[PDB]
Amino acid sequence: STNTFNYATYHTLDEIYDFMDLLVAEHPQLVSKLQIGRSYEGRPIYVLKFSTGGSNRPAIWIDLGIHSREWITQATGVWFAKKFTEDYGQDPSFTAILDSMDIFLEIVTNPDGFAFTHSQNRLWRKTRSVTSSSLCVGVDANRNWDAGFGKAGASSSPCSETYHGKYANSEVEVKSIVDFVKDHGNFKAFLSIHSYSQLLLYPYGYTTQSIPDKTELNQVAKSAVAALKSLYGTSYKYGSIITTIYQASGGSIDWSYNQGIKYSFTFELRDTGRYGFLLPASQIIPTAQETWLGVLTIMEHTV
Ligand SMILES: *C[C@@H](S)[C@@H](Cc1ccccc1)C(=O)O
Ligand SMILES: [Zn+2]
Repeated sequence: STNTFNYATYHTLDEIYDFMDLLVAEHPQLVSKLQIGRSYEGRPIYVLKFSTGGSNRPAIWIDLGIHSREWITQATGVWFAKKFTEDYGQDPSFTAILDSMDIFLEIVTNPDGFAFTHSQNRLWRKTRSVTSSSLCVGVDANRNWDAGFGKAGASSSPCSETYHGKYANSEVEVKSIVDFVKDHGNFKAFLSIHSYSQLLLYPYGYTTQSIPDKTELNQVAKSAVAALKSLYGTSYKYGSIITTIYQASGGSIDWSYNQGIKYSFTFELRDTGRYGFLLPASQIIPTAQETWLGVLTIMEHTV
């Protein structure tokens, strides 16, 4: 069950998918499992919907694991899912959020890559799509969105870690999210979770032009990182993608913001590089706990 599940260790794809089924079986009035598409290699793409009712309620989108090697993210996603079910009806703030809004949580955004990180290559980043006339495999799913697509901050070389693919939304893992969000039409926040570097980022990555909502999103980010830091003292930087990490084109929050989702943010979780992608399992729970405070802060600003 989700009550015997080990949240302090890293899991396989099957173990995470099983966890989703267990949570839905335990909490049928709160959680459902949606299939929004299939991966390149034919694995189901699953989103957990947390809802207390309504129809087409204003919604929060949260994705994790778009880059498969960032294992702290899928682990944090599993912890978030359980936390939502524990805190609804107990924590006043979270109860108010789910009474007014739905949350859509995609724990494993790139399942083919995730499987590959367990079976073959722990540091795999990209999708696993077959590239025509190339010896190389996969597209950087966070360079594949229709926001400055193909511009500086991505690569047209198929063997590159930041290969953007042949056209925006070429990757089914990306197109599935685009279709879901656009069909829904009532998303108010769009949060993408990566590691590492301890950053909270808002648009843009493709241009140095400041967003028209800069003052507000900057203050929201500042508040979220202060809430995060309050727990264990973990220090985050915050700012636009281009000023705070690097220029990057075709990134998901640049797309979501341009579509009209104002509260569009990307987290870069622990650490800053000491252990990097190989962050130990002993840091899963404290990372998830502090990150939750940051995410909840953003949700509070959205509601
Ligand atoms: C965490 C890195 S892997 C991430 C930084 C980024 C880029 C574009 C938009 C948001 C965040 C990346 O390079 O995709
Ligand atoms: Zn990443």
